[PDB]
Amino acid sequence: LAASAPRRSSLGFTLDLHRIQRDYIDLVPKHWHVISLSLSDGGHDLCITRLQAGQAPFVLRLPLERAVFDFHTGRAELLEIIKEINRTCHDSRDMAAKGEREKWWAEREALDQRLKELLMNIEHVWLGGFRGVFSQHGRRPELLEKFRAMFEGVLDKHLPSRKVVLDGNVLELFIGLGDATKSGADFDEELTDLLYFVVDILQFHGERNAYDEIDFDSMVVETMDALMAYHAEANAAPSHAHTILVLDKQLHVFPWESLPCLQGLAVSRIPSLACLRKLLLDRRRSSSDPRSAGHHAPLSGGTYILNPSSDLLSTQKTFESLFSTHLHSPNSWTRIISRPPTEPEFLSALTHSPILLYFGHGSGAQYIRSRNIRHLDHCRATVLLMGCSSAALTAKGEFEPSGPVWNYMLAGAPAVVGTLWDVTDRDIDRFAGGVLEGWGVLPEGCMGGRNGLSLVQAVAKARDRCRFRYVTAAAAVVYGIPVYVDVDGK
Amino acid sequence: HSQLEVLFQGP
Repeated sequence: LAASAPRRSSLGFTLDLHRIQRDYIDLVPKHWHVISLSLSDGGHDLCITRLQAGQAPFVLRLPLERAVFDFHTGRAELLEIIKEINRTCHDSRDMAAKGEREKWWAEREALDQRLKELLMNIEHVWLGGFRGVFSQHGRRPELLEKFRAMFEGVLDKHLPSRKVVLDGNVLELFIGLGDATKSGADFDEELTDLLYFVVDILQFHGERNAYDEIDFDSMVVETMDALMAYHAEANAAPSHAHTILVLDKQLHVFPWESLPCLQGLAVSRIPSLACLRKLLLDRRRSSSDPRSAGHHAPLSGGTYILNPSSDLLSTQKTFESLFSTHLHSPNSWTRIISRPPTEPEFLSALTHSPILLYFGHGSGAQYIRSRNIRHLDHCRATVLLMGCSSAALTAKGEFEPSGPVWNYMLAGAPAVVGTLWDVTDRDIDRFAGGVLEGWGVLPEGCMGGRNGLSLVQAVAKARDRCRFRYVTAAAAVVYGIPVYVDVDGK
Repeated sequence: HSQLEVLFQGP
């Protein structure tokens, strides 16, 4: 029976995992996968669990220091960067008054590069050759069985062996490294990382092999050629994949979606499997197909709240006419502009509108008490909180059960888009316009026919529109499940 | 259900 880890498989744990698979994961659309990230009690290991309907669960425990840049150090650098980013947002008006807009811009460019580098280093050091656990590639058993035969050959040739069989999930890590036939592709370090893993799994399960007696570099070359064979065949004969992250309390502050290996891919977060299951069982079908897996929100009857505190003039200017022309006039949207929404107005929008667009400061919590979002029979609205730190993490970067996002999720909002830290009006508006175009709320070309990406796909693509991919766009995240706009729906 | 607790946070 196939080994997947360098440690004892505990029967109670495996039973629990199989019960979770049966009662939660087997309801999840098969083209979606669920990945949990947490730290070991020690803090030394990143624990990754990958779950998908019709697939065996995969549990990974990655020691961050297996090769200084430990978790404490990475998180500290992230929080310092965020603090400096937030400060550039608050000092915008001030710097402009001092005639120093250029130095201000340069500071933001420098922070953008610093955050990019941190994410590069996380992917390189922490994930290393395991980054493929995040791969959205379609599984192809026939191709995998070929790769298995070639890879088992590599082991026979270079190990002694001169017995333990690997789970397919371990082999999928190799496949998940990416297209090996790409010009300039170099997986040597990654492959080394995974070959150590395989030797360790073997060692633990009774097939011992000394590191110094293995020619890893020869194993790397042959494995890469095997992956080139795999990907050559996969590319020759060519999904709506979505990833859903479940994150431990201290890991929401990390912009996972902006790691090199997740950039541009459709990724959302969910607070718990319980929240996931609730949202799935509440899904609305399209008025009229992998898209049938999502929640379908009618375009008609939304609410927008634009510049509620009146000081976001640039934002009002950017969207007011577009929203009038495309939403309020033909699609029966409720318009609240340059005045605060009342709490009853806000609640009524959550209850009755399929889509709520909030273009104001923060999460809007200044306008609606948390406890009344919990009294709601149902939060019908998919909610876009296009504002500074609208996810409302604590000063220490923690995601709390009392925060707005948890409250919306518990109330049943199909999705909530928000920001992990402070962002400028101009640059988050670029992102927001991108979301609305890609999602199909606005026509293509508005911001410069009609697209129909899921909200999650639209968020991932709209990151491209920001001047700063990291200082701005990486703040943006979506909690919930894929939502599609139903243009003719009611 | 210790490494699985991350899946069952909150209420």
